[PDB]
Amino acid sequence: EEERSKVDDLRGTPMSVGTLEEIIDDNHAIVSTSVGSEHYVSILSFVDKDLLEPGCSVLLNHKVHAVIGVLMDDPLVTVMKVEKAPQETYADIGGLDNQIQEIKESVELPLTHPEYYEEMGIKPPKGVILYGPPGTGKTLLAKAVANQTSATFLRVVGSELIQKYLGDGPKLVRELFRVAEEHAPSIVFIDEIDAIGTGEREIQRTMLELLNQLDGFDSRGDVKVIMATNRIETLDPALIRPGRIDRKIEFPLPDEKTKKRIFQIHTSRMTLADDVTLDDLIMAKDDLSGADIKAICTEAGLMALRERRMKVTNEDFKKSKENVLYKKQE
Amino acid sequence: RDKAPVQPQQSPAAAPGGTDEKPSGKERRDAGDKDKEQELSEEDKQLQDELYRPALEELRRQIRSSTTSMTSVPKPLKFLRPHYNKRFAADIISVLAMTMSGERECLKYRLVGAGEVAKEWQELDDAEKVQREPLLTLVKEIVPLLMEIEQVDMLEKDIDENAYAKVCLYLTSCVNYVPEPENSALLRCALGVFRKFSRFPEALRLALMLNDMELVEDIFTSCKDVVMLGRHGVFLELSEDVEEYEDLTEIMSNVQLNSNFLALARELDIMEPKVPDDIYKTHLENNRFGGSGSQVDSARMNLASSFVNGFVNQDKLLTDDGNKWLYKNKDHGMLSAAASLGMILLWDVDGGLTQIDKYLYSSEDYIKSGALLACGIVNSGVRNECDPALALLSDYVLHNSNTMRLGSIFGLGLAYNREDVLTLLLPVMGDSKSSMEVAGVTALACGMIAVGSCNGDVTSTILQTIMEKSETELKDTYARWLPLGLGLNHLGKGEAIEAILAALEVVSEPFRSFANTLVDVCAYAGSGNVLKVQQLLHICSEHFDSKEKEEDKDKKEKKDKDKKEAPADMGAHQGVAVLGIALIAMGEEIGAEMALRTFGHLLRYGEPTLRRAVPLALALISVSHDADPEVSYNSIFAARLAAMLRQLAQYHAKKGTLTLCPYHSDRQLMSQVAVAGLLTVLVSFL
Repeated sequence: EEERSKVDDLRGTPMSVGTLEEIIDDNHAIVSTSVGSEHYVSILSFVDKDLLEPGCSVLLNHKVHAVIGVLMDDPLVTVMKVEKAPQETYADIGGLDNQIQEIKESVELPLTHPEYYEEMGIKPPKGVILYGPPGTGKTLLAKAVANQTSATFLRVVGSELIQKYLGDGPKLVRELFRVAEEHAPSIVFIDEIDAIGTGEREIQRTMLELLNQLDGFDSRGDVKVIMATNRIETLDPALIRPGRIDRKIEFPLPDEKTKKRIFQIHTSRMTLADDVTLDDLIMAKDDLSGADIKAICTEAGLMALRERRMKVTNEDFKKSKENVLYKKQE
Repeated sequence: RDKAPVQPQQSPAAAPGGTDEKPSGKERRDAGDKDKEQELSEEDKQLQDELYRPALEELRRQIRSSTTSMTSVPKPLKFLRPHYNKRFAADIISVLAMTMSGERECLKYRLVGAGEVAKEWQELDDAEKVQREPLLTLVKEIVPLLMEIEQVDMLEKDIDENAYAKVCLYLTSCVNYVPEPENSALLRCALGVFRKFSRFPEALRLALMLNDMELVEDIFTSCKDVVMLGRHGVFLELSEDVEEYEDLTEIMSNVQLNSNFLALARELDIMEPKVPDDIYKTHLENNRFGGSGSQVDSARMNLASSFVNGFVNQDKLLTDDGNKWLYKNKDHGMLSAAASLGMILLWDVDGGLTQIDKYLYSSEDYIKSGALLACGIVNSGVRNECDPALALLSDYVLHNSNTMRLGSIFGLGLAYNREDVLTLLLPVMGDSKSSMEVAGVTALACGMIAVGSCNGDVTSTILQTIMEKSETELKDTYARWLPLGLGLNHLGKGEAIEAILAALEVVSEPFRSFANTLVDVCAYAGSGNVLKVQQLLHICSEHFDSKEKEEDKDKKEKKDKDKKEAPADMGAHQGVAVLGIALIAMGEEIGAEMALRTFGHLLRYGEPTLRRAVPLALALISVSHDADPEVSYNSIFAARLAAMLRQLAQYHAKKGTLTLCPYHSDRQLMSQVAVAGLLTVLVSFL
């Protein structure tokens, strides 16, 4: 007890918060600060030195800077990926059965059903790269959700996490590569790829460095990376040959029949009236994804649920359809 | 409507005003009233009033049941003796008589210990058999034998709803919330109604719980009368325990009507369908015998290659990869590799003699001792392989029959239930050799012979091993593995006072108090006895750091069914022994992602015993995500036990006592490698 309450002199008044740079195998690490002060001191207790993941903020002192403790960082990583297993499988959507069996056969052959993968002796651990004209996570998450049935998943949506802060660099990509290293049986999903589309000179070098570390120059077959953008013309031609090496496919235009199937899937569990017609619903829409029709299915089920009824009448589903007609025109 | 015309009618206490006003209350009693029966302050004089007094009692119990009461509601009905699909009968009978007769049976069941409550219970039984809303009135009438005439009075045509629903949730809440004797009423009455009905395999589970000799007879003359066959012989032999197989083969050898139940009663017809069908439709890869048989070295990973080699019993290449592989191996590996031929020859009974005969009567005593171990493992019903070992038995210090006693007595206990194995085991335990595994495989042998016995015998067998247990207080490993067999004899029942008899003649210095707490472990297979759960939390903080491990390790056996309460804050503590208690208490279940998380946190540790004993349950609970923990151990290690045990985790990856005894005996790995010579002969694996 006294030995536990005797190191209080180091963590007392002379205490600071620094940024550690790296750990040296010679039991003396190098730290930094706003002016970059490098002090090497033999390690102390309360530190892990293994899960610390150097390159983050640690605790320093006004003394010789003996490391007395650490502080966890980035709660921002929590909003990166989902850890749940949704019930949406590859058999819940139709029409693109070949388009979904191309990626299912593409990334579900490694690490699962390995007699057609390890006996051949190819191992292209790169995965396909897709793009959805509707986007907004509906089609791209309806194709990536096939891998989410029984497996670990890794999700990355939007290039904002690189542009919402100072140019720290590819260190966050190194965090995704170390969590993918410690989580090898996973699927890397990059969504809303608009790095160059949205300083600007550093975005090109952290994007080309993203291509460098994404190529896997030192790592063996560890994880299948699946990228997903919105516009194929925003990506430079240099990000294609190193990144996309397995296969790519095209997605048809969802005008009437794909919106009819999306409407059927979004209206399969719900109960609708007999007078609810389909031609006006697949007619009034114009280049719409599934998030807004899911929004009017939610507010239509709640609005119809106001009368303590689960049946959605035709006039109430057109009254909710006015949100679709207005939102895309606004 | 308004109470203007009918309100001044209940105030007159005259007999005609009651005999005409009360029928109007029965007419308007279809929905009770227009309100919550606020007329209590006006009918409280009718309470004291009395021609149609049973109607006054009916309306009185109607209003008292309507607003609130705990004891005064069913009195007008036990005194009334009611004689005078609508909404009236549904309201006044269904819910009002549901809670009414429920609180009457509860108050009369807890207060006093005549027949009026039985007449009410049968009347409500019939009325709620007409109501046809199941499991509500049932789940209320559980606690009131009367349940026998209730089930045989109800189980006539509704079989799927009462059997599936009532037996499912009433059996779950009958092992969870109901004590033992009423569960025995479930077993006997379920033997009745299920004997008169179909679905024999659930009655066979009622034989897994009853362990009675009549159920198998009636289900074999009825299953024989009702015409696959080898399949129900397979799970027939799986569901049966050590007693009713021996008794089953002696009653079927007493009847000998067809000898097909004699053929199915042994291990031959449970293995002859499996092996060819497994070799045909499944094709295991050779990259794990060549790979996992190639990265081995240091004379220990090679032992892990003898165990992975023992996994085959399709491909028998690593088995028949020439010779000298056992000659290069040391004693700790001569016994294990000697038993590898027994692990790889679980089938091919006739071939076992011509495969093991080459190593029999050899020059090294351990080669032929482990060869007799193989002869004991390969067979369990042939009983024609243990003649030479059982013959001599005469060394009294050491001549090939203390090690041949290890392999032949252990493998014979695995293949054991006659007295004329214990009349010969009397000089075995009476020998008192310095070798631990002599009394080890002796107590485990007779213990596995005495599992599931007729409530447990306290004869000179366990009395002899207790007296000779307390003979000398040296090599306390004897005190660690003799309570193993003691508990194997105490196993099979919880209510017995035999554990308190051990608390009488056993209690001593904390060695035999640890014996007594092992008897406490195995003498509490499981029931509704939360008293030992709060007592578990009370004695959980004992200074002795081993009775915590075993007595707290009993968690996986006590609450083995209700797995929602098994996860607790044992990992949040600071004692490494508790981390072992949870780590072993994970189990060998289907291995949900929560368990894989508990191994994702328990895996990272610094002690070689916990990091050594994590992959056993980690890969036992998961037999996609199978290769990730192996890569994790490759990243942690790259000691010897971690590499041999991670290759043994490559072995593991790719309510009977036979699946409970081996690992509970295996909970002694924190010692010399002598225990690891008994590690290679586990039988709990599938």
